[PDB]
Amino acid sequence: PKMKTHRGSAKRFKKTGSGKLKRSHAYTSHLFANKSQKQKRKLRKSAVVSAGDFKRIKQMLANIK
Amino acid sequence: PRVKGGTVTRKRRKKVLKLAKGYFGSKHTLYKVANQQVMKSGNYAFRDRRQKKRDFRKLWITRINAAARMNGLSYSRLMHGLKLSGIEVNRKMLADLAVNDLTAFNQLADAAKAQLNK
Amino acid sequence: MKLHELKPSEGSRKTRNRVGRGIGSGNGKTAGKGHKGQNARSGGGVRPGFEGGQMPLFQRLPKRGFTNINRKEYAVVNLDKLNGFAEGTEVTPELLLETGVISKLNAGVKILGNGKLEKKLTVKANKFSASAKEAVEAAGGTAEVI
Amino acid sequence: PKVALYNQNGSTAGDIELNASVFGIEPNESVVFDAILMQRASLRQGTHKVKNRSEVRGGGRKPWRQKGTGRARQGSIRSPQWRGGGVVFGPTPRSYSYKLPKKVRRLAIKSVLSSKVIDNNIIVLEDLTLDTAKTKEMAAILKGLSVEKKALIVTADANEAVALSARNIPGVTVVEANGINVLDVVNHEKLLITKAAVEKVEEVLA
RNA sequence: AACAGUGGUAGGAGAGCGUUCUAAGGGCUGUGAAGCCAGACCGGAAGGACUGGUGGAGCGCUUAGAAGUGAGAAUGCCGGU
RNA sequence: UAUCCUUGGGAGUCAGACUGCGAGUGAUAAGAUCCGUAGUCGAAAGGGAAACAGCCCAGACCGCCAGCUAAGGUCCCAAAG
RNA sequence: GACCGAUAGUGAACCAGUACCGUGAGGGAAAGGUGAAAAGCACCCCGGAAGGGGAGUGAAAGAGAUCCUGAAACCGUGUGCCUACAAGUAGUCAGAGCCCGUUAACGGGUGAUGGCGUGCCUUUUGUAGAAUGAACCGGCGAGUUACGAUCCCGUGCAAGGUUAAGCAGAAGAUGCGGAGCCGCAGCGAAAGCGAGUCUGAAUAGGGCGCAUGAGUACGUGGUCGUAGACCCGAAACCAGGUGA
RNA sequence: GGAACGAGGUAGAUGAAGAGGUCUGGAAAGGCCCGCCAUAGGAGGUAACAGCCCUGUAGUCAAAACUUCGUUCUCUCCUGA
Ligand SMILES: [K+]
Ligand SMILES: [K+]
Ligand SMILES: [K+]
Ligand SMILES: [K+]
Ligand SMILES: [K+]
Ligand SMILES: [K+]
Ligand SMILES: [Mg+2]
Ligand SMILES: [Mg+2]
Ligand SMILES: [Mg+2]
Ligand SMILES: [Mg+2]
Ligand SMILES: [Mg+2]
Ligand SMILES: [Mg+2]
Ligand SMILES: [Mg+2]
Ligand SMILES: [Mg+2]
Ligand SMILES: [Mg+2]
Ligand SMILES: [Mg+2]
Ligand SMILES: [Mg+2]
Ligand SMILES: [Mg+2]
Ligand SMILES: [Mg+2]
Ligand SMILES: [Mg+2]
Ligand SMILES: [Mg+2]
Ligand SMILES: [Mg+2]
Ligand SMILES: [Mg+2]
Ligand SMILES: [Mg+2]
Ligand SMILES: [Mg+2]
Repeated sequence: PKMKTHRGSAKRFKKTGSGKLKRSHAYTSHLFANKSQKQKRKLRKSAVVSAGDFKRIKQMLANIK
Repeated sequence: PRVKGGTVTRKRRKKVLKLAKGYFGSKHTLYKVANQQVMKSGNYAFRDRRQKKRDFRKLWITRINAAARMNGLSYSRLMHGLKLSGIEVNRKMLADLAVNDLTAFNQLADAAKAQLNK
Repeated sequence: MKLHELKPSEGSRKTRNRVGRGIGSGNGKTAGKGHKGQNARSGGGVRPGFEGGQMPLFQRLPKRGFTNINRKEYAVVNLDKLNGFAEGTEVTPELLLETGVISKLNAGVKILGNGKLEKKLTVKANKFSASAKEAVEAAGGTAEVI
Repeated sequence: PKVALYNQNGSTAGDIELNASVFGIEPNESVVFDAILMQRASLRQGTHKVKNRSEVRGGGRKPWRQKGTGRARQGSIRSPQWRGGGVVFGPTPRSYSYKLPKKVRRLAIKSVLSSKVIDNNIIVLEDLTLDTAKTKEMAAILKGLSVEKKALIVTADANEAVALSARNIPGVTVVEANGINVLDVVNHEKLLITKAAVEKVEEVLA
């Protein structure tokens, strides 16, 4: 059978041009009183998946273009 | 296609049993204990090929010492004497002289003795 | 070539590794799986992306965005591709699809402005970039939207 | 390349130019090897099976209680370590066929034909027409052409008279221009193609 | 050729031996095949020959291909003792 | 002197042990326990410590009935005062 | 038929769902081969017979009914060397004596005596281990296959690469089949814009991209996913039946 | 519901070519030297491995009776802009 995409991951990551994965930051849901504006500005931006994690989960997104 | 066990297993085990000829009881008859003993014999044969070179040197030194003390020298001083005289005859050949041509050995011993008394 | 003198190209084929066929192979006994624990068991190992109970990466991160049903994708053609044609030709999506310049039409053809175009063409496409429209007109051509 | 154009008798009627795009290319040995393996694999029937421990008759109940008896623990008399038991893995029905890219297919057949020309094993006939199906007639024709080992005869269209005359001779195969293939050409030492058949083969490949 | 190096568990990498089957070439065999039994032969190893005895009809070799392809251990299964 | 870095393929490992040195816990006990640091073992055969994974000396590709040394020794066992 | 060849292949090559086991449902074996032809050993001898020894048949009886071949364990007979003062993981290295004569080799067999030396495996920091496994011999017995993903290697073509089902055809090769799939363009949640794009008030900065380019089809190999998924092993759970 | 016809199924028929010579051998189908048939060089058997020894095979034929399908005819039924 075809390998099945991990649907939870498909909702969280996006492939970049060179095949990196784009992600959102954690700690961006609530409790913003407890975070400085500097943190909030930075957590608002996207990030890339780390090398360590990328190899663990690369196969979960194989079907995604 | 199915691969039957065939004749390969028996051939391999027979070779080991042939190497175990002359072993005691089951050790020349039963593959497992024969196989163990042949393997063990391998380690022993390696070890002893290196031990052989020590046993014969040990034997030569013992013989030279006996012959040396017939000329009033210990082995220690005889060998020192030969080194000072530049004699490169080794202990295998010195022992051979001591046993087969004692007069020749005494000549070398006298050479050593000259150097020691110098 | 002879059926009795066949040779594969060098390095085109390799022999498979057969584990658990004796010490000397180097994959004897444990067959490459080390000693004990979950990873050495038959059908062992944890599911992809499992982290031993630490919250998986994907679950730590928030979902983003939505999918637009009415999303249009255009078969893009840069100006360098149009340069392959001959002068005076009216480059339509039908011409592009037949000659294999584009593989699939999707929602239409969009001309983009990467590269140079040194030919007068009558480019008929669904969409043009500002750069592409300028460049097609600059070389004496016509950039008609259809 | 030029080759002698014969007639059934065996006399040379001058020469003929084969199209260099088909019979003149440098044989690509690597693709020929792949073509040969692919074709032989496609011939495999692959009807072979064994019974695993689920398929072997019986074996439901536990042979004896897990503890106390002093025997090794067992779950079924059809476990693969039991005599009579299931096989672990082993043959299962499958197909061996796979497909090379079209261009590799064409390159393979062109390589093999051009190799025939390099070895002077390509015999071109003005035509090959037998009056009646008669193996004696065909055997005489082959001897006339000095055909000793195997030979592949390639006619333009279905030639019933030739097919029947050559059917029974060992190592002599008859084929239509459509039916020519890498394994057949490589297998048979000589290639007897008719002039009409050469153009049909060229038409497709060229 | 010179120089240097060459202990090894888990494990990674490379090069090989051997078994069954297929294809293609080339052979062996009732003047004795395979198997079996000896031997003091050969190769760096897996292994391969040669000779003789038994056996009484099948079997190697070269290149390539495909695997039910290699056992000393599982209180393994079965048989024999 | 000949490593080092980047990328990618495949791993195994998460029970460690002792010895010396610097500390904690303990009683300035433990072949105890927990760290730092170096070594050996693990995964290291050979020589010495009678025997003796972890101590001393020293790293086994293979042959030699050759030589020089290390720790440790040289009256006999047992080579050498 | 690059399926098995009598522990294999159906449980069952054979009077097998039989024998046997169970109250019953049910479970469930072992066991093939004389010879080309019975020409299946007339007759004689020992014996109650069995079983032998001759003689005949036959190419062969060392093919005589569990009758092709006949391995190992195991059990014996004969004897070339050794053995009754010796402490043995049974060998190995040294070594007389005695006895042989080979694939002719700085040969073979035996071994008074000397030196060294606590099996194999598994599991362990560490096992000769008084930790585990194996009475012995033989056979059988464990990373495989399908479909996907990814990387390396090989080949074809290359800004392109490739067909799937299906139709013709030897259950084939091949021809046709361009639907579809991947790549050449990315950025953004998206509208959308596009070698840029998103964020932002911003020709600012920054992110991801481009300039700094190679993909694709197929094959081999490594690994991974889904399948029993390297093999063996629970106590249990559930469903339908069989038993007072 | 019924006919006529065609092609099949359920038994079969016919069917080419060497005891060729010679060599071992218990026995040739094997070896050697020669032929011949082939729309037949599928296969099994026959005293060792047979296209030409047997049953067969290719090819061409064959059905009293039963049965399957097909095509015509009979038969049946029928207004739509
Ligand atoms: K462990
Ligand atoms: K013989
Ligand atoms: K360990
Ligand atoms: K048998
Ligand atoms: K066993
Ligand atoms: K009842
Ligand atoms: Mg076996
Ligand atoms: Mg290893
Ligand atoms: Mg284990
Ligand atoms: Mg938790
Ligand atoms: Mg079951
Ligand atoms: Mg196996
Ligand atoms: Mg401790
Ligand atoms: Mg140890
Ligand atoms: Mg070393
Ligand atoms: Mg010295
Ligand atoms: Mg002394
Ligand atoms: Mg059976
Ligand atoms: Mg026979
Ligand atoms: Mg312990
Ligand atoms: Mg245990
Ligand atoms: Mg036990
Ligand atoms: Mg007849
Ligand atoms: Mg006949
Ligand atoms: Mg015979």
